[PDB]
Amino acid sequence: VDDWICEEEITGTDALLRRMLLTNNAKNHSPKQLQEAFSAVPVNNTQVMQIIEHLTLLSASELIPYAEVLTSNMSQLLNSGVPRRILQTVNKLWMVLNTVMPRRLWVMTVNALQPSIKFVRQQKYTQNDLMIDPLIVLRCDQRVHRCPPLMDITLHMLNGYLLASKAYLSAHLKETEQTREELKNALLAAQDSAAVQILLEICLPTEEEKA
Amino acid sequence: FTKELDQWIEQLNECKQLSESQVKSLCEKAKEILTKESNVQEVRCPVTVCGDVHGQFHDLMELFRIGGKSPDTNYLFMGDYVNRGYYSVETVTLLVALKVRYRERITILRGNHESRQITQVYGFYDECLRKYGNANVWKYFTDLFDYLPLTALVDGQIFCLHGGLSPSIDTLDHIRALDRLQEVPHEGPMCDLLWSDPDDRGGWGISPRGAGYTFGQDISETFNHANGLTLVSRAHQLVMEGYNWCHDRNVVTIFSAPNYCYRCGNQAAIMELDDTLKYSFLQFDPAPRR
Amino acid sequence: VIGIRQLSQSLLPAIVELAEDAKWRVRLAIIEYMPLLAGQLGVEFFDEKLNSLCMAWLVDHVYAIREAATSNLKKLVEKFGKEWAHATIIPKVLAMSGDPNYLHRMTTLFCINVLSEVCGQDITTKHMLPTVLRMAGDPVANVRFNVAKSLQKIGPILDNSTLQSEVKPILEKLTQDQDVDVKYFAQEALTVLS
Ligand SMILES: [Mn+2]
Ligand SMILES: [Mn+2]
Repeated sequence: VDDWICEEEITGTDALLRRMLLTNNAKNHSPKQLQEAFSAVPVNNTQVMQIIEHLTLLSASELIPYAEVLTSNMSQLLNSGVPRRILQTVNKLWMVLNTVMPRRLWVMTVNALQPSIKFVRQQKYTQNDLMIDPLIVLRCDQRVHRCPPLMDITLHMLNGYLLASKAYLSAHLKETEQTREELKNALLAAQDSAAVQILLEICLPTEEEKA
Repeated sequence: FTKELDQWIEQLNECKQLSESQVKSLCEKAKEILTKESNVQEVRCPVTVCGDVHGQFHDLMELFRIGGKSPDTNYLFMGDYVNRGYYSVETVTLLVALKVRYRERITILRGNHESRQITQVYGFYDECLRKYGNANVWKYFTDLFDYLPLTALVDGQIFCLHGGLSPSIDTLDHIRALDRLQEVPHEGPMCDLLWSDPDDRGGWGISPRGAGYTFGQDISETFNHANGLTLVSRAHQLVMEGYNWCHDRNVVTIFSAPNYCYRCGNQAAIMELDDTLKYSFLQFDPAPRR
Repeated sequence: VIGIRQLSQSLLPAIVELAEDAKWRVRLAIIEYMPLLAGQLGVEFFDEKLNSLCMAWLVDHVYAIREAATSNLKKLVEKFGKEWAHATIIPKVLAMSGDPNYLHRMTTLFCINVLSEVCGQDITTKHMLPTVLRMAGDPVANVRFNVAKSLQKIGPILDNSTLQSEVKPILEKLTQDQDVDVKYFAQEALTVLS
């Protein structure tokens, strides 16, 4: 419902702002330009402010090409001094993209938010992998646990993959049928309980920040 | 010396027995190494805890293929190296050579079949006579067996042991104060250490083997809580599944001789302990023989 | 006598099925016959069919399976190329470096031993070397003397400019260790490396 009620209209301010500002036809904004703005080694937050503030005016159908550049640069958004407006705007754009491409977007965001200690650290996380084990989405960069705009995104993906694992397990059960219902229900209940327990352990004031 | 030990080890890998002077220089060096070790030898994790080999040399080669080569894999063998295996001499020689060459990568404990009488009865003495003509090698190995540590302690939690507990033993300090440099008696705490078994029973009892006792879950719980132990590893009994938990997972019995007696058809296992005591069991079939 | 097309049509799903057999000798035979399949199969087909099991054999419960897979990695790399090695095997092998379990770390050093000789000089000295120097401070001595042995083995293969620059200080550090075996293998590495 949270991925559906956001499409409900409020006051017509967004259509007005789109009509009055997107007609500026400053077509420099592109996934390549935003990628160059992110990839600057002397990184400037002003240019990415300008680009994503322009991106907020776009419709969800025309925000599709920016999905890769928006997701794959989310590791840089945790780098100890990123402004809160950048994170809030990226969360807003991710929520917009969630209404038209959520099955792809969750996989791209999970692959983006890995700790990335190794070269890939299993960048081959498919949709099947996340539906098999929804707790993969809690194995993030661990700097996200104090980044509330990325907690919003990861909690959305966690709730989605927890819901998707039930359907996946029912589908696998019916396919391999060619009792197990009790074992499936126990697995689902233990999976949700484990997700809640990990979420509560995220809420704990860890000893690095305690002293 | 070290090169000679490595040559002896790679010779014994393909079941070639050592010579009499080699047994001299190996056993009288293992005597020096095993003298420093206490009765409760502190084994540090990781280690792969193994059960009875019982002279089945090709099954020991299968064990090394399953768990890894020494010194890469730390091993802890809970006795019964001999006695009715077809190659008991080669098995005990190879494991003693591994003990001498890598003193910190393998710990070998005394079992109930490392007594002079038990090897005299159950074919180790006959194997030494058949393979060497004289009888000095058998008593050389039993003199080495007198030096073997009785028990092992992994991290102060897992209490590895061939047999079971004793009515006369309540602490590990009793075991540390035992005079282990002796022939295994017919009665006493050392005999109970090497010969006892667990049982589904309400206390102590006389073992059907005629030596040692048998104990139930309450005895194991009392010994574990009184000594700060979480597990008692054991090897003296035969398990068809290789390993078997007992007494609400307080005592585990590990057998490492697959197809025991070459007739039992059991399917043996070894217990691998991780860096943080995350145990794993590797069951393995008897090795093919050609 | 038949050919790889009909074999891939008929027997390949079966052998993929019993490559996850309960009995380890069956898996050992499958690993031993993987170079036969890699001889007549393309890199793309082998990637989309026959590397999940080839990497999953390295985290097996049986040492002989992991050793056979390690020796199989050399045969795979020497045919399908350094680029395929770096694209597929190197991240999966490097995943075993930070693994808490000890024998997975010894498995990744055996992979170092069999991969240095087939990954050339520059790829070895710029990927494989920093991991081996990194894991020399491991609290398990079985990892540390294997670091010494691996540094001895990959020494002549890696770039000679980095040898006295990097390997020798950590070899002296391993020579100053508490365990006897770590000291022995470190001084053996020092003498052979010279
Ligand atoms: Mn026995
Ligand atoms: Mn016994």
